[PDB]
Amino acid sequence: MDREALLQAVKEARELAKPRNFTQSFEFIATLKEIDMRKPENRIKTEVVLPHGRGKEAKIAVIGTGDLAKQAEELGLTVIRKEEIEELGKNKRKLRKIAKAHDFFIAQADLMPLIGRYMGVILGPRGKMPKPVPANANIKPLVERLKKTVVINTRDKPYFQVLVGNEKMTDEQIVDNIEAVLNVVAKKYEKGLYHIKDAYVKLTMGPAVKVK
Repeated sequence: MDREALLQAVKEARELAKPRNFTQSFEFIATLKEIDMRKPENRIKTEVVLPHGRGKEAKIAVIGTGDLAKQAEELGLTVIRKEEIEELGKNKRKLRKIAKAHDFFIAQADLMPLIGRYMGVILGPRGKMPKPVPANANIKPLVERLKKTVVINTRDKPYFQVLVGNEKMTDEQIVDNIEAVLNVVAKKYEKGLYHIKDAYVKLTMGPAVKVK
């Protein structure tokens, strides 16, 4: 909650985890108090751009045509073209694969009824419904932000768990990310961070370490 307190949790969390054979990731967990999650406005479902990214960048796919689809192959992104929509809504083994492999989907906005009608049944249950952008939009600002974005989602339990970096970034960086996440809570409720009951940090396979 104060920075050195979090530098300490981060520090300790790295210390307590047995090195396994892969780069673990850091999760931040917080439980809330005195907020009624039966009121739907009290729930959090927000996107945070983390100041230093996630560890490994979010894979983005672009559904569109024209220059939207040229800008997407110039930035190195998966392009699903207008002619493929129907072909993917009928081949659900493939579609399922594509939804597993990408974190975010951006789509030419006028194509959102087709997308909805053919891919919506797989993309919407997984929270992967595309973001619409005008057909003539500049997408590099958006692609830059989304490569560093995480979604905080409580649903109706009073707690959340977010990715904030990985074992290859510095403690200082993990705490700056964690602060970007605490700033969403600070602005959601009137009393702000008064509502954080307990905060924990933890590696992929490492025990949770309560902050303080």
